[PDB]
Amino acid sequence: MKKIEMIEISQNRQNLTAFLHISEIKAINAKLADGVDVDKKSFDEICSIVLEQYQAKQISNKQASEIFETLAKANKSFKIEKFRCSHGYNEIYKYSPDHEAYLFYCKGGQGQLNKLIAENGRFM
Amino acid sequence: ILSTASVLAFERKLDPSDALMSAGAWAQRDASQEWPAVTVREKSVRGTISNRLKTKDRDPAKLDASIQSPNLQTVDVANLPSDADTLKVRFTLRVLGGAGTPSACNDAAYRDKLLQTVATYVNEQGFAELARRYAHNLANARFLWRNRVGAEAVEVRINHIRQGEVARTWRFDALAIGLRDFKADAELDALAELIASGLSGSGHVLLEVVAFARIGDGQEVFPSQELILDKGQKSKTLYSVRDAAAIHSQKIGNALRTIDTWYPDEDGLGPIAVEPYGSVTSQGKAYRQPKQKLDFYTLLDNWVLRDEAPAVEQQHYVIANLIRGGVFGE
Amino acid sequence: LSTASVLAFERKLDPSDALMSAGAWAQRDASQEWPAVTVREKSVRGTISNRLKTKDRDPAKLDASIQSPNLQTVDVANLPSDADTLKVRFTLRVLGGAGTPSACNDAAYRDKLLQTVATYVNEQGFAELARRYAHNLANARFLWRNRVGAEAVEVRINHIRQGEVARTWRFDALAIGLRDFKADAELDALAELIASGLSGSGHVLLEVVAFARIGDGQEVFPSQELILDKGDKKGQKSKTLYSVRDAAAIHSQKIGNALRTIDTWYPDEDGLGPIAVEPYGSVTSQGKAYRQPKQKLDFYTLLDNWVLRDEAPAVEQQHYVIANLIRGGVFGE
Amino acid sequence: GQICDEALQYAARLRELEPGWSATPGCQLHDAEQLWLDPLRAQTDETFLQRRLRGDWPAEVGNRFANWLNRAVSSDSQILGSPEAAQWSQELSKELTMFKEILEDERD
RNA sequence: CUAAGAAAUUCACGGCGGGCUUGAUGUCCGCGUCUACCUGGUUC
Repeated sequence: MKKIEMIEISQNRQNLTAFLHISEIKAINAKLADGVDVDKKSFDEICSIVLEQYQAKQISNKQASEIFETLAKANKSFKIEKFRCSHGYNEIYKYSPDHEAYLFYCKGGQGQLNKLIAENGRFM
Repeated sequence: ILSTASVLAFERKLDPSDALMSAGAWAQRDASQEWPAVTVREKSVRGTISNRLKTKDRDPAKLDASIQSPNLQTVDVANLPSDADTLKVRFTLRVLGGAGTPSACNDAAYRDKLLQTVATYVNEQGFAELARRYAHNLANARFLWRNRVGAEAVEVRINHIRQGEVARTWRFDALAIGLRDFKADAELDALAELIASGLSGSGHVLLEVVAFARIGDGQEVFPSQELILDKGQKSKTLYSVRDAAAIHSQKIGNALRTIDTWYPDEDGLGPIAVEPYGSVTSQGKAYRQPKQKLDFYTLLDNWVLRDEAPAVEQQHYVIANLIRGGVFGE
Repeated sequence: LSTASVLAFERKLDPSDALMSAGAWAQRDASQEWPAVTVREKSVRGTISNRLKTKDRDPAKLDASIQSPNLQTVDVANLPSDADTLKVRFTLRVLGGAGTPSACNDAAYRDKLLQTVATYVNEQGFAELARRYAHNLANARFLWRNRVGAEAVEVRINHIRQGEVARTWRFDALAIGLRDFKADAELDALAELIASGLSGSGHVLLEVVAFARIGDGQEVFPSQELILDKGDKKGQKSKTLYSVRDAAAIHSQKIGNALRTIDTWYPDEDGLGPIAVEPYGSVTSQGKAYRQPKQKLDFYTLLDNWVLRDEAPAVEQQHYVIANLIRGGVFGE
Repeated sequence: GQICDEALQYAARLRELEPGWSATPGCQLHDAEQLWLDPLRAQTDETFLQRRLRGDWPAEVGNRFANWLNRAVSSDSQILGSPEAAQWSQELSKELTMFKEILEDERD
């Protein structure tokens, strides 16, 4: 796993507490350092600790890949993105929470999508 | 050096129309040409609060103060008459042919190899496998989505029109033919060969499809419903053509291409509509995942670019969503 | 194993809109060409009787209210002056396939739900729900305010196989109660028929006619439409009635609410009588909710107990879950 | 309190400024605003024209304005379940309570 | 007994020649609107 996929898998999910079975808790504890510990924790802080350990030249890439694989199996809820681009047909749709669907917003591609993402924010 | 073009588009084959609904009596379905139409009316509806409320705010005060609030809704409803018990649904369908040729392309080598691949497919095996499944989805009444469930009898009449006159008639019994199997009859194979000749450019076919369903006197039919953008305010509206309830053409086109049973998840669930990353909207999930190698966008450019032809049952899927149309590429 | 984010259940036992007509008794066996009742217009001058703020000082708000003329225009449905009965006719069909959802996300959740309903049908039949549905058909409870004060009402039920009549049932709806669910010697045949329809072994189409002897020119009560403010002082500004293209009629959801008044297993009282099957089973004419989540007899809580963690509830109230899965609706988060 | 006065001045200068007021589109429905924020009698003043809006009770307009004001001030179980939504409704009630006395001294 | 007291902006004018916007699509599930009434306004 690349580190770009690590920050991607850290930011696109919700923050959940008690989302792990105890077997996966000791499985993750077998794959982390000696000093730090996670118990009764939420998602973000775990992402911050493993990102700080991977920023350090102390934790390997296969081990952080096992950590992020386990976080990938565990978390099942995603954040709904605010904008969605239909790519061949050159259209941009915006999420409306009252219709529970995406309604038509404008015409454009990837540059216009990045522009409204930088102007309004990526997630809901 | 060989790669996928930037813009690549395909027009659709099997263009259907809308299906207008009409109402009459059974055993007068032979003279079913002056029957009146099923109209859309409106009515009012109120009801209690019955959704799963959040447990962070669940007290008897809110649950007894939410009852007295008055909820008034205006809905669109379409029924049968009180003296008629048969719903008639009629549309037309024409298949075109020329399926492997794009409508727009950028590379000059990519289209000359795509045409060669599709012509090699047609030379190895005709359109005789896809056409019997399309004729199967016409033979039963899968285009009646919710009007088919619980009906007493369904009957389908298919005419082939080659002038201002009919040339060949078919009659089927849509409940004897299942929604699960694809078995071959002798009367179904004539229609399969007809729409196989239409898909190959070797003729011009135009079919007129009528379906009769017996549900009961004054019962409720289910046309297609529209989208409303926004105290008695309307919350549901139904699609209509001039003074008549109708079904959209894309819904019948979706009910026609429920073809593929080669997806790796199951085969007892039954057929699925041909889509890339083959996905059912009512089920919520997506078969044919890109982590597996049974996509359209993986089998297509393994077949064309790297000359790795897939299995014979998986070439029908690629040809089926080339017949479907759309914009591929980048 | 969690619950599915979407869950939709289609409706079984769907009726039509009941149409109304008028004739005479000792001619009700030839009641196929009876003229249908029309919605007529009349005027009403309104006298103020509303509870104002108590201890009002002046007669400038009360004796001046009389000199201000109120003008109302109302819709009314009346019997003719040579007819003394009311015929209400509708049809009904029961489908089957009750525990199968129309739409759900989770694939491992419906694998639990379908086998839960499967072992329910294997243990107990559909007969207990079916005999009370047949009881509500047998009394004229779908006549809401036309049933009161009537000297004699009766119910005909025809089972329709093709364009013909397969079986006829004739009842007396005042000889059987609106309060008790007790066994009969002919109603059990209707119960077995609609239970076979509910279980999937065949299709069932019933036609229900109800005659009510009221009086020579009385007033009947069809459904009432939600009126908009696009009318003048005259032009149905006060009360409009539902009429399907020819004649006055009752909505289909009113008869559907009158047919699922089946449950008597709510712990409020043992003498209050049956109510309609709802989640947080409530009454609108009474204003009171029952089956709150403070208690544990609420549909969502015991459904999640039964399906997820195998807490099989009491058998006498296990019919409540199937009775509001037959009803259909939008469940899930 | 400022939003009430802007609507009062807009009703006083908008309909009162233009010297014309014809029949509204859909007079069975467009007559509440045409009666409340409408001018006096004109050349088309019939028999039941100068004896309808000046003789009738001009007190439904306050509840009609409160029904418009209820949409702007959002209410739900987050405010109605708390004790601040009650004061937020009582402030609008004390504001619209003068809407029938200050907005009802013209005809009656 | 007023940041008081005072004042002509004018004459003329050619916007214009060309053009392929396209290709696909499942809006779905459920519902109790009830109770009352003298127009003997002056429908001039």
